[PDB]
Amino acid sequence: MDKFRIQGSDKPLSGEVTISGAKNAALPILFASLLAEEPVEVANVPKLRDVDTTMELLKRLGAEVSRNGSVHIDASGVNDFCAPYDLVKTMRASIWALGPLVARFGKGQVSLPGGCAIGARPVDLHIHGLEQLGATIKLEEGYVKAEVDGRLKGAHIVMDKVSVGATITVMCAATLAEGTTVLENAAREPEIVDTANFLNAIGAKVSGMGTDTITIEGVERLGGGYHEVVADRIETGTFLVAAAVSGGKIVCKNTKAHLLEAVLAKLEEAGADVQTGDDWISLDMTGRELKAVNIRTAPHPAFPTDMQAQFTLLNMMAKGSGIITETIFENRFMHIPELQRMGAHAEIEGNTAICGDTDGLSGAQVMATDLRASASLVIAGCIAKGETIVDRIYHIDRGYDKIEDKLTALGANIERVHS
Ligand SMILES: CC(=O)N[C@H]1[C@@H](OP(=O)(O)OP(=O)(O)OC[C@H]2O[C@@H](n3ccc(=O)[nH]c3=O)[C@H](O)[C@@H]2O)O[C@H](CO)[C@@H](O)[C@@H]1O
Ligand SMILES: *[C@H](C)[C@H](O)P(=O)(O)O
Repeated sequence: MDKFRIQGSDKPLSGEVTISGAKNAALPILFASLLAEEPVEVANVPKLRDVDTTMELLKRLGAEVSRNGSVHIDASGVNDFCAPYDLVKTMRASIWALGPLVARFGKGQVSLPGGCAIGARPVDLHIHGLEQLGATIKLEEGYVKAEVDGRLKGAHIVMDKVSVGATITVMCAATLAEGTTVLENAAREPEIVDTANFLNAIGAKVSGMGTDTITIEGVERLGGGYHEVVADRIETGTFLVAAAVSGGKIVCKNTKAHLLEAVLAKLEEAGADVQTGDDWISLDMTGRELKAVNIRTAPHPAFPTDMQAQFTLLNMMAKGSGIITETIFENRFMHIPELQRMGAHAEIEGNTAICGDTDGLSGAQVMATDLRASASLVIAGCIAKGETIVDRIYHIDRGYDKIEDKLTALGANIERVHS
């Protein structure tokens, strides 16, 4: 059990970071490569334990996989169709294997994900999406088992609710169905756009991505090809917040402002000087007062739930109260009790956190529990007085490529410690 040991400072975090490819685009694209009959190259793939878990599932199902800068997949030989209980419990994104397997091979099993602390996370929309495409699905011994006789069939699918995951499941599966799929009330996240762009690079016909209505005209087989994953907008946001809450200046390279306009506008609302270029974003906080903002999480292009913990920290440190309402995962406030151990002030009322003022943080032992809660704990440790120990940081390594190297380059004192 790795830990982060952090020596806090009042010196601003400043300098440059180079942004990695989006975890949340890399993962679905890797599962979508289960559709592909010829070799695939996915470039700009972050080095994350979820990418490792994905590669290990891909290999288990029969694809030949290897990596470094790119990930290389030869899925021609896929010859197994189960995502085991052990693998799904380590990462629920493995649910994405169900769609391509059933659409390509007419059969697939994926363990049904268990409980998650951040809120109810059912997969009813994924199942119902596949049923509308012609799948027969049953639950048996904790397994979602899907079958179709022959090919899936294009259907008009109106999603009950906006879901990123379920959008990816029906979109990817629709690429191999006979005829046309119209997916209505689709999620508009950039990683949906990136996956659809990847499906097109491999021979699919997906249009409307980035809109509330995606059109997929199915083909018999997908080929292979090349695709460079979009930059991680949430890693981008995270470093920009690091700069803002510490009063520093940072340039995030290999990223793009169009992926996080909501976060950028709020960082300006919070008093930061945000500038952008062709593939960079900079924030300057030097000589500027941090003011609290109100935030309401919602689907893209609104402010992202994946930035909410990071902005709870910002508001906590900023002058003023700041109200954060979570409409996506109504219980994603596990970082708050940990931050309160460091002397942060906030009240939690239902799905609303009201962030107070504090004079400053004070290092303590705190525990990572989910990806973004962790990142906010690491950042707080960098700005607290004294030594913070963040335990169970394997959570962070699921979602960030060597965050401690990138923070070190911005002037942080952070050590990865083993046991
Ligand atoms: C691996 C990955 O890409 N994960 C991201 C993805 O997760 P994920 O794809 O699970 O998130 P969804 O957009 O599907 O979920 C949004 C809401 O819809 C609900 N829901 C979802 C599916 C379903 O079948 N039924 C249902 O009720 C969920 O409980 C949640 O409250 O989008 C989230 C919202 O931006 C991000 O926080 C995650 O980092
Ligand atoms: C729900 C279970 C959370 O996302 P995880 O960090 O446990 O995967």
